[PDB]
Amino acid sequence: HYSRKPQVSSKSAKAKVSDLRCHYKNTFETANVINGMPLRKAQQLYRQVLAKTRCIPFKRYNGKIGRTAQAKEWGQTKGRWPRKSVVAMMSLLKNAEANAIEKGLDPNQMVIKHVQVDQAARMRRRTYRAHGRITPYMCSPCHVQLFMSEK
Amino acid sequence: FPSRKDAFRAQRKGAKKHRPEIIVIDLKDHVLGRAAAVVAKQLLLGKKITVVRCEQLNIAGTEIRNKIKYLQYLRKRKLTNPTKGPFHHRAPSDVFVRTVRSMLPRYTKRGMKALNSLVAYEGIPPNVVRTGGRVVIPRAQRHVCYRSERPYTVLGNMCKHVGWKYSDVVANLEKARVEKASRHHEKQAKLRDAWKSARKEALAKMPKHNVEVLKKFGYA
Amino acid sequence: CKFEHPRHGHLGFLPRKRSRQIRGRARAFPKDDATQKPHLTSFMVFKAGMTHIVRDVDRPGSKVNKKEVVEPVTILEAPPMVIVGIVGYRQTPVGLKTIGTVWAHHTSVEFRRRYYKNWKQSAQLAFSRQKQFANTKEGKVAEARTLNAFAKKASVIRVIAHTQLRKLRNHRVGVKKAHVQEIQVNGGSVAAKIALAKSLLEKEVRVDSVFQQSEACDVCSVTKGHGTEGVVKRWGVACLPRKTHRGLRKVACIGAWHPARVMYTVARAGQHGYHHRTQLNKKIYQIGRSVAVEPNQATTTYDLTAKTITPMGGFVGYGTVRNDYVMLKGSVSGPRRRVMTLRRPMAPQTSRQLKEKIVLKFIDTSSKIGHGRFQTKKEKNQWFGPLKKDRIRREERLR
Amino acid sequence: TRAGMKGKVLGKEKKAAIIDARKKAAESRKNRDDKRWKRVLANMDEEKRKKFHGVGNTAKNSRVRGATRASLLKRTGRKPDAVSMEATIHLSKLLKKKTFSKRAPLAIKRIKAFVGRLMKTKDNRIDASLNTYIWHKGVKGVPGRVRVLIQRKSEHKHFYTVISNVPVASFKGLTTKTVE
RNA sequence: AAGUUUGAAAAGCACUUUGGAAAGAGAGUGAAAUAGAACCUGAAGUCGUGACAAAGACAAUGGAAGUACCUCCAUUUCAAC
RNA sequence: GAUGUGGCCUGGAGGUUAGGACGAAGCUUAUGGCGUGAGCCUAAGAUGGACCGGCCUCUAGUGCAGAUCUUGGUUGGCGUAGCAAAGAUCUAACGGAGAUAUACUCAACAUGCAACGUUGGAUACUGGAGCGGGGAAGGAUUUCGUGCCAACGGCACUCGUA
RNA sequence: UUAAUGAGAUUCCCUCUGUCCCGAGUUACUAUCUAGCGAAACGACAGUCAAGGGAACGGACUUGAAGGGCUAAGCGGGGA
RNA sequence: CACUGACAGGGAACGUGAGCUGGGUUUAGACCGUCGUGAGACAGGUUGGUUUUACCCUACUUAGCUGGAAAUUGCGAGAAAAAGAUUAUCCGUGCAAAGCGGAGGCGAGCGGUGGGUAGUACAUGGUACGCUCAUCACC
Ligand SMILES: [K+]
Ligand SMILES: [Mg+2]
Ligand SMILES: [Mg+2]
Ligand SMILES: [Mg+2]
Ligand SMILES: [Mg+2]
Ligand SMILES: [Mg+2]
Ligand SMILES: [Mg+2]
Ligand SMILES: [Mg+2]
Ligand SMILES: [Mg+2]
Ligand SMILES: [Mg+2]
Ligand SMILES: [Mg+2]
Ligand SMILES: [Mg+2]
Ligand SMILES: [Mg+2]
Ligand SMILES: [Mg+2]
Ligand SMILES: [Mg+2]
Ligand SMILES: [Mg+2]
Ligand SMILES: [Mg+2]
Ligand SMILES: [Mg+2]
Ligand SMILES: [Mg+2]
Ligand SMILES: [Mg+2]
Ligand SMILES: [Mg+2]
Ligand SMILES: [Mg+2]
Ligand SMILES: [Mg+2]
Ligand SMILES: [Mg+2]
Ligand SMILES: [Mg+2]
Ligand code: NA
Ligand code: NA
Ligand code: NA
Ligand code: NA
Ligand code: NA
Repeated sequence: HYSRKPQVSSKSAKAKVSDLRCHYKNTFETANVINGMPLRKAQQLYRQVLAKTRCIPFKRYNGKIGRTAQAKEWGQTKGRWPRKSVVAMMSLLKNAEANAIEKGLDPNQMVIKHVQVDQAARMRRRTYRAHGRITPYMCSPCHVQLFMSEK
Repeated sequence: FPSRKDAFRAQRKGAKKHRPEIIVIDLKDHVLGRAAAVVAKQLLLGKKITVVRCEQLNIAGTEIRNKIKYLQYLRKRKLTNPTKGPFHHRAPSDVFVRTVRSMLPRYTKRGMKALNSLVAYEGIPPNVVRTGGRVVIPRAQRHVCYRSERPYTVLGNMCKHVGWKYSDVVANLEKARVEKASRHHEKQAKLRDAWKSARKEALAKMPKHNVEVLKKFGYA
Repeated sequence: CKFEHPRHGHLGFLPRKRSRQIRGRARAFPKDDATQKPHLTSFMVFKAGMTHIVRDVDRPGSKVNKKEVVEPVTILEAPPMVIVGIVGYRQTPVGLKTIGTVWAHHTSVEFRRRYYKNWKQSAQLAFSRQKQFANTKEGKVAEARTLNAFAKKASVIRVIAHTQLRKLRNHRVGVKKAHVQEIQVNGGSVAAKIALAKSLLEKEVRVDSVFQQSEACDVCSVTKGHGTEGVVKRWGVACLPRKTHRGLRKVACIGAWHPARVMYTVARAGQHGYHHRTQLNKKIYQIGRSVAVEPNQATTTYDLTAKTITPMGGFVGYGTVRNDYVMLKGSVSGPRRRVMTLRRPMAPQTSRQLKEKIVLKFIDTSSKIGHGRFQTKKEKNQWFGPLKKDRIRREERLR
Repeated sequence: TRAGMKGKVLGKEKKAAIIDARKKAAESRKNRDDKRWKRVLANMDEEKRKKFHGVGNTAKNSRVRGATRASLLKRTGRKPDAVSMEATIHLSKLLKKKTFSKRAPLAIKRIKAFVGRLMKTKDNRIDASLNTYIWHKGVKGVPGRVRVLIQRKSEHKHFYTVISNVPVASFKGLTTKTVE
């Protein structure tokens, strides 16, 4: 169901969300940064992004965005604070933690090992342009899948 | 300046202090273009070459002819942005490096390796002085290349008139080098003389048939 | 075939980029004359503000000869510097290389904070191993060898000097880490330079030991910054007519068709200000002593009123001049509070103007807030007399 | 902070020991200089003694030359969970040249930020009296000064502040006070 | 415009678990849920991810000859051969 | 430009030979072999689920890279341009999943942000040629109550002419 | 030829002024940075120059000279 | 006409319109003269007559981050360095001289940091200095 597999499935917990209705590019950036992190470290990072003391590094979906000093810890100059993607990913991580607890695993030891964000099917709206033109106004939702493994 | 990894690995390996096979050329009274051509061909053949005393290279013609040539070269510059334009180097060793570079396929990796095998100095710096006997290029020497009635220029004088500001430094350093080397040569005259007399007496001490063998091959 | 005028701006001050440093740094020192006595060539100061003076002019042939003139001046606070090191330079065919550094046995906390971003929360280990080593016999031998190398190979000797921000007890200069600069020793033989420098070690140098009153100096400083600026302010190009579609404050033509690219000589918007400048031939009008030693700083032989160099209400945004100071004629690049370097002049000092002996008759100390009309607080007191609040204060005093 | 100064890394004891070590070093310097300057001043002559101004902490209305002002501060300890203070805020210094239609909402935000920094609280509630006072001359006529009553309380433990207006006839001579 | 063309049967996913919900993780049905509902097959193009190859700036692609490393490929040989 | 080819290829027909649930067609390929080439054939699918190959002859709507080609889908630009006329909201309480949402250390700040509807209060605007109260034309349930927030109300919603 | 009338065309004078000499300072809304939302045009392939030839003005070709990679804000020389 | 030292001549797609401006030229309205039977014409006069788009690449201007000499790799070793049991096996000086001067432990030396005390110096709160006890190192 996932593009990869945990090395040990008895010591892993999975979670995914489909047609998320967050921006795909922002969610890509937000989810990719936690890929190899401990679960608690990732949750603290998201909580601090909501407090705007740390930022999400924006790599590959950063065309003409602002520069910030908070991107330096990631080796970048460009970063943002996408609260909608962040809260969606916090919900996803809570689900992963719940799956781990049900399996009898300690969430304090789980390490995120796999994060994949994909472009879901787009929803169509329209916008009205000068000289009686109608031009598309699309929404770009995303799929997210992840699993984490006990260290 | 080696990295700490390089020094640590050499320390682990137990290898000795290494020096590649390097030819040192004394370019004093050498024709600029001919020496450049010979050196370039040897660099494409894989040789590692250090040239010293580039300030005493020669060009045929009066100094003014060649200074005007340099000034003509100097006015070539990218008008819309002189940074990234042709970079005009005034130092004589830089001039020789450029002359050799124009005689190489500089826009290939092979030509770049060849150019990076060449080290050019003005005078003879202390790290080169004691590395071994320096060489000349006979087919590129002034005394066989120029008819001596013709005027010629010394590269360092032209360079200092077109912007090189290290002429006096190199002059004073070369004077000090020659004075130190001549003191070190006048001393050790007794050692050389002792070895000469030792060979002369060895002749009277060795077996006779060996002496005759030396005689027939021109060594005794 | 057109009407002609000169280009806008000086292509020799390119690029108009932000300066690498905030401090003014001399890029060259005066030509070293071995016939003169060994002497220092530079000093770091802090710009406090400006005022104006009256003096009589000694310039025969001028229409102002033996006549009073008023000159704006700049006041720069000059607390003494501390010499902490000696560096020697040897000349090579690729330029000067430093031979080594001889550090002082003891350094100030202010000098050592310059090696830290957060000194107060650091371990504060700077120069500790150096102290423990240099104190010994192997360290004494290493210092002797470095000094002998200076004697043998050096053509240039400079001292490492730093400022004293504790003595510059300024509330708006927030920096506490000392400013550090190399000061070149000119005059004498190299051995004499080394002897002067060795005597200077761990000692304080006052600005009056480097400069004399009626001389001129060059000033190395960085200009006030303005961020991004358009071509009108940044380059002085003309504004376009009111009728211009899409904007007036710009260069109409940034290039001919060929070359089919934009040249470096065309005015563009960008950084303006915060550039380093060297500003030669600033006449020293006064080298004052600190107010705690001589409080009659602005008193002259023609104005007997006891006053300090500080204007009524203080220098705006700066405060009180508490230390030695330098009065420079005219203006210098950069804002108040900025550290600057005074360098011994590089241009020839043989003109009548540059040799003129300066005698001040009046130094304005009126308020720099709002059309100051009182030289002293006593003058204002004798204009107004008893005010209501003074009467209330005395009423409280009597009870 | 850096790793060697982190609370969770050193622990209480080592953090306290390092802190006391730095303090005792500064204190040793201060006492040595105190004794040295006192005796050097004592064995000096009247001309020089007056020449030296307030070096050995002799002049009135001066700081203590020996140490910092914050090192002389008596640290009473933990402030209680519930605490009340009255303070003037100089609003006009914060609202200078602000867009006229934004002045009153900006004043509300600046007051919240001021109190939140003072009390280490993010939940800072505006009482009706203070909002009414701030807005009582329309959006652009915010008073230059306001006297506020700050009441921190608790309900982990959650801290919040209630900020209410203190009507005053004059602002002259009012400093920050603690109210029980 | 638009085949409802899931599957042989709806057997159309009880029940647990966390989530406000949508759903997720389990468990079940089924020969097969990469057969889970406008669901057979599921291409190209584009995108994500993991592993690897490296790589200055010669726009990239391309030709010809080698070489380094790989090779879920083919074929041959393995003793009087 | 002409012509030849027991030359290649595709959908059907008359024949003749085979294959397929022990897996047909289709689809995937660092998947090899064969052919000068058009292409053919094998292997492997950790693909698929029911038809179909070879050979002779017959037959045709029989071979694509481009026509500002037709239809569908995708795509860089791009999280970019921008969402700036009509002045404007603030505060508490309540409601709400929409929070005061935390690994260890940690008193609270520096680790759950931002946003809602109602009532009260404050502030402002419309300024009677009115974002007032009623009619024609046009529209036709948009009216009302309760509920609910998938989509829609180019931001948001607990709200709505949904 | 014509008084009166004219968002008709023209010249001069008084007044007046940032039209100009010659620019400077301030405001609102933008741009700019953030949250949410999110297009289009255009798009052979791509983009550093000099000269040379060449369909007689090259990003590609010949010979030289430059060129470390990635980015934010602008800008209108070129992309005939 | 006037100032001035002088008011030289040219090129850059007759440089430069996504830089402007739009007076001229060059659509449609209209008047005149001449021409034409006429519709209409004029190389003649006259008046009125939409100036669009940059967010891409490069160039230029400023503004950030960052690898890298085998220009990312090789382990592929070159110092504008020293001068020796082959840089090992001491330090200074001197010409790459002649020589010349220092160089199991305890204790000692030399110092770095803390106590006591004593002037003094420096711009005068903060460092250095003499004597003694402590520790620390190196020898
Ligand atoms: K945004
Ligand atoms: Mg933008
Ligand atoms: Mg519209
Ligand atoms: Mg319309
Ligand atoms: Mg030049
Ligand atoms: Mg400023
Ligand atoms: Mg216009
Ligand atoms: Mg043909
Ligand atoms: Mg058919
Ligand atoms: Mg057809
Ligand atoms: Mg074709
Ligand atoms: Mg935008
Ligand atoms: Mg109103
Ligand atoms: Mg109405
Ligand atoms: Mg919406
Ligand atoms: Mg009219
Ligand atoms: Mg009219
Ligand atoms: Mg103007
Ligand atoms: Mg913009
Ligand atoms: Mg060209
Ligand atoms: Mg082209
Ligand atoms: Mg352009
Ligand atoms: Mg135009
Ligand atoms: Mg225009
Ligand atoms: Mg009109
Ligand atoms: Na089963
Ligand atoms: Na096709
Ligand atoms: Na906006
Ligand atoms: Na750009
Ligand atoms: Na007629």
